[PDB]
Order: sequence, then C-alpha cells, then structure tokens
Amino acid sequence: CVPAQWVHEAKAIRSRRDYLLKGHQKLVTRHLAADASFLGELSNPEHCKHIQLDYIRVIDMLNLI
Amino acid sequence: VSVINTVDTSHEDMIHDAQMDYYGIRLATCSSDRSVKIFDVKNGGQILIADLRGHDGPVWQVAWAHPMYGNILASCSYDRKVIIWKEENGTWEKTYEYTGHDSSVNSVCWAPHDFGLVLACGSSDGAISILTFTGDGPWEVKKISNAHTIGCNAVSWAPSVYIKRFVSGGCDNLVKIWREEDGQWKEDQKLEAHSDWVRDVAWAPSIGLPTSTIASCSQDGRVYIWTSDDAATNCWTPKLLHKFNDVVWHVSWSITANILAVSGGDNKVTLWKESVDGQWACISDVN
Repeated sequence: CVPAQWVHEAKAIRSRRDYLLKGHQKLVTRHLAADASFLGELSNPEHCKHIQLDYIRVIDMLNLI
Repeated sequence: VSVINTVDTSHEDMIHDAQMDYYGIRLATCSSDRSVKIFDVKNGGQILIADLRGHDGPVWQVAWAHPMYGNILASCSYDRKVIIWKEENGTWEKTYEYTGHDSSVNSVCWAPHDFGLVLACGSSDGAISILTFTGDGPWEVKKISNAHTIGCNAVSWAPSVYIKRFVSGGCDNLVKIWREEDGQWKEDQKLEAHSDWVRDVAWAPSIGLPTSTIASCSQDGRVYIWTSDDAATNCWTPKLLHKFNDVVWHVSWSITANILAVSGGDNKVTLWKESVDGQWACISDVN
C-alpha cells in the first residue's frame, strides 16, 4: 500500500480487539501503576520523554534511581 | 391479522433483533422473554456466554458500541428502560441504566465512533433520549420531547463524511432528519412519503461517496430510498424500491455494494442492489 504512517493505526486497532508500545509507535500512568519488565518500563519512560504527567515521569526516574 | 399468525406458528424460535459484534466475534440477541443473550461465533458455531436478564418487558433492538470504548452493548425495551452492559474480564455487569422515557423504547443506535460515545434512543411516547459519555460513570441526557406525533420506531445515525445528521422514522409517517446547533438538536427536515407508520429507517454508510442515501420501510409495505444529490442542498428526493402487499419490518445496508436487506412481507427477506440504470432490483430470495 502507498506509504503512509497508517501501520501504527492498524496495529493499534488489532490490540484493542484482543500493545502500549504499538500504540506509542493517563493510560501510561495506569500501566505504571499496574507495573508498580524493568526494561519494558524503561522503554515506556523513554517513550514518555519522547512525547514530552511530568511529575509521574519524575517519580518513575526516582524509582529507577 | 389474527388469522395470518395462527397458520404456521413455527417459532423455533421467536427473537426480535440480533446484531453481530465489531470484529465479527460475538452475537448479541434479544427475544420477547426479556432476555439479552450474548453468543460467540468462532468458526460458524454458536456458543452462549451470558443471559443478561433485566427488562420488565420484551427487548426490542440491540446495538454494540465501538471497541475503542472497551466492550459495551446496549439494549432497549418495552419496559421504558435502556440498559448499557460493560465487560471487565468476563464481568458482564451493567455500568449504567436510563429510564427517562415514559413509554416503550422501540430503538437504539450508537453515534459514529469519532463523535464520542453517544447513544440515541427513540421512545413510543414520541421522544428520543440521547446518552453522552463523560469521564467516569456519569451520563448526561439530551432529550427531544414530541419528536414524532404518536411515537418513534427507528433511529439511525448517518456515517461521518463538525455537523452530525440523524434521520428517524415514527408512527406519524414522517421520517424526520435531525441537526444540532449550540448544543441541542433540531429537526432539519421532515420526509412524508409513507401512507402509514414508518417501521425502520437506515442511513446507508457512505463509501467515501458524497451522495448520502437513507432507506425506509413502513406498514404500507413500501420501501423508499431517499437520496441527496449533493452536499449542503436540503433536497431529499424519494424513490420507490418496491411495494409488497404486507408490512416491511426491517431494512439494513450491506457495507460495500450498498445492498439493501429488506426484511418483511411473507416471512421472507430480499436482497436489493441498485442497477447501472438506477432502478433497484432483487438479487435473490434468502432462506
């Protein structure tokens, strides 16, 4: 199919039917709460940094410390 | 009337409406026993998952919400109430219930998923209540009183192509379309072509195409495919699909080709495609 950034959009829909990383490619905070693995958390933090909840990010950094 | 029903009495079994899930996984049903059964169809085999009981009267129509809001199903009934069932890990509990109409609730439909999570509901009192989702479990209602003269049967939301237009039929013979201004809804137009009670009214999905169509069926036994020639011109020109000697109960649009499934008349359901000549034709007899 002709190039467009529609791949993330299709992948995200599939995940909903049946994930967070795919969506990246409130909810994040909830995910962190569920994950009160470590590498995945670091990746999520990196994604948050890319997006930049700031206080939550700071808390995550403190946890990493 | 009484004579026709007693002739076969096949049953096996009576049900009103039943709609497939998005993603084609589940199949919610409802029947006159007040029971909202959710089946699952993996590989073509029907399997029951839950019998959501909770209506004081027979459930009428049923509609799945978009999977972007989790897994939600709403059903209305003759009990004057509408139920919204959420799902949390197989936890099919009702997260909200609405009882704002004084007479039976003939139909429900979900707004196209972009507008949010809006549910539109037409009563038999002549009022339709719309439920809009907020942050948590609050649901604020935008009610239209005296929408149709003796009650409403159908509610349908046209696919998005901003401004949202909804066309509904009722038992005054009028297929009213709807428009919203500052916040409340107003009747953009009335459509009088039926000689008796409008049964169902389906707003065909736009194939990206701007020539928006709507289908309607009534007690007169006629099916009309009302058309709008262009965007922003208040011209709905009706065109007769067919007339049967008996009532037409339900009308539904097939997604791609705009094939009309005409349910009604003689216990038979017909399929129709508009020819290359603009006349509608029956493709086949189902059953």
